[PDB]
Amino acid sequence: SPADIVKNLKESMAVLEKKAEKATEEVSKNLVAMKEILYGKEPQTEAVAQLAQELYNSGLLSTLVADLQLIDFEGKKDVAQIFNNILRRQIGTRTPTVEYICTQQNILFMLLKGYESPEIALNCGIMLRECIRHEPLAKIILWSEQFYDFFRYVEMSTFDIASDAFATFKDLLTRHKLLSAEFLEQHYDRFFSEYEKLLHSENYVTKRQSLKLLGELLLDRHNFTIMTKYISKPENLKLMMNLLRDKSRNIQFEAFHVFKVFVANPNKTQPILDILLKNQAKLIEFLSKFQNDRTFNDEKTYLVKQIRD
Amino acid sequence: HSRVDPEELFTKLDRIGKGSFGEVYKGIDNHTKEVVAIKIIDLEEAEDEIEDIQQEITVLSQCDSPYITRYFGSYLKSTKLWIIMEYLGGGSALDLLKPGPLEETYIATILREILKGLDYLHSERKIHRDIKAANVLLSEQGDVKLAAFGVAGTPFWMAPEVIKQYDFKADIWSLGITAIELAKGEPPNSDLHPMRVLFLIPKNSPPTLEGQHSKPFKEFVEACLNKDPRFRPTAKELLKHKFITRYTKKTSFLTELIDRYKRWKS
Ligand SMILES: CCN(CC)CCNC(=O)c1c(C)[nH]c(/C=C2\C(=O)Nc3ccc(Cl)cc32)c1C
Repeated sequence: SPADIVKNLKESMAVLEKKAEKATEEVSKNLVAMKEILYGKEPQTEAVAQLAQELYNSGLLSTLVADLQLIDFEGKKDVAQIFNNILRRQIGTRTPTVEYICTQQNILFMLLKGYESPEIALNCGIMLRECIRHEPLAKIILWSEQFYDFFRYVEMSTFDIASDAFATFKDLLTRHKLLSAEFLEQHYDRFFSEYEKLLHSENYVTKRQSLKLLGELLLDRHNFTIMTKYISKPENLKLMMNLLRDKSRNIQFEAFHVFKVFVANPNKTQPILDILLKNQAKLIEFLSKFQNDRTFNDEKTYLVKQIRD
Repeated sequence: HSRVDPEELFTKLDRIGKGSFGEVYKGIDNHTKEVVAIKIIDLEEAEDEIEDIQQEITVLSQCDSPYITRYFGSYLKSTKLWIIMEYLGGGSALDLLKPGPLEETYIATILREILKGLDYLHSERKIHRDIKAANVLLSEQGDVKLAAFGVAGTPFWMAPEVIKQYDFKADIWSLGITAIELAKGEPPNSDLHPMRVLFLIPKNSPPTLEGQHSKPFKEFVEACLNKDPRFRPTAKELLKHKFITRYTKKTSFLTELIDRYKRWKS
């Protein structure tokens, strides 16, 4: 019975936190036991419901995530599968697990802090990227101060991680569009101040990844107000024009896919127009020789037309 | 920790894998002072939607077996990605063939450990995609571990169903070619052009172990080399085969081949 399995795993975890081993053996065997309940010979419809209800009442979910470092390798992988499975569990038009995590918010903050610990950082991302698929859970993190810790995680110089914390960073700003647009609308000044540092980063991956996301964010129909405020600032145009030049090919290529938004803007401002005319000629020539192959040039013509007019 | 140039903790020394793998060095961790194998891959356009690189990395972080080369972590400064992994100073199985031929006692022992490595990968629903003697390495204690790069080609060890377009049964075929490679020193149709081989594999009959070798050996190769992937045994069934179950020599017995090479090169 699941009720016995939960209690067996709950008591063994309290041992870890020489004479260990026995607990590690019990923990490993009980984590597998839970997995076979959720997956199977096909998982039983009541076995998963007896298990999930015992996970809520015992608070084992918050326990496993907290003491995740103490678990063995295969165990950490099993915890993720057990966690993600009950997280998707639905009862009609409701999702009981999500409603539970809303009551236990530290479970989200514990997963987020997991990026600072390499031993579990990869696992803490697989579970985190599942939670933010649900809007109530993605909202807690988005308006939290721990969300700004992502700007530190994306340049953590640990490649296997870092990117994983960036995939979560994109999924928070793109999945729930009405939720993200509301956040960017209010936290515009602070977010883009932090985001500007990613575009001046000494990291080829980080710079081009942020440059790609920046293109998607502005172009999205929900972040229209954010876009119009971005393509009106003089510096934002100066930065894109600078990235169009030296260094990488893919970077100056993606700089083009954000620079065109400034030009396509039918509601230009005087400070944005004084820049396009003081550097009037050079753009027309640079675009004609802008590189240079198999995609594109139809846009490189309409832009010239705009700067010419 | 966190935001630090890879050279601050890992230093480079020589250059193993004679240009074979994508620029791999021998190095030590300045803190633990223990030896590791560092692979550096350029990123600055070279490539740059080579981003799926995480595939090789994410899978490597999911691989935990004493029969597979362990992944310690990857670091990057801007360009140049450092991939640190386990160090095996016993060389590859191909390097143990350079001194001379191998007796069936050693060959049966090696294939027993390769199957264990394949048993783990297939159970994790992962495919090695490139099984050969070059990718089979040994430590100094004689522990046989498979490679790492490519887990999820190289003609001669290919399966016919792969060339026509890579289910895990293809690794069994590549193992069958390797079985011949361990007994001949080279795969079947080795002196042919690799492109011609790609055209002959799906059309012709599967290769066969010919010569003065035992029948359980010749039956083992026959079992793996089956043009119908459905008839090819698993990595668990072959661990119970006649050729494998006979010789029960431990992995430490493979230290003789390690020593034979370190004297050959003199
Ligand atoms: C005297 C060595 N002899 C002639 C060169 C043959 C052994 N070759 C090596 O120098 C060598 C060494 C010391 N290590 C390796 C390969 C290693 C290695 O050392 N670690 C490691 C991890 C993962 C993978 Cl896929 C491959 C490797 C190779 C090819």
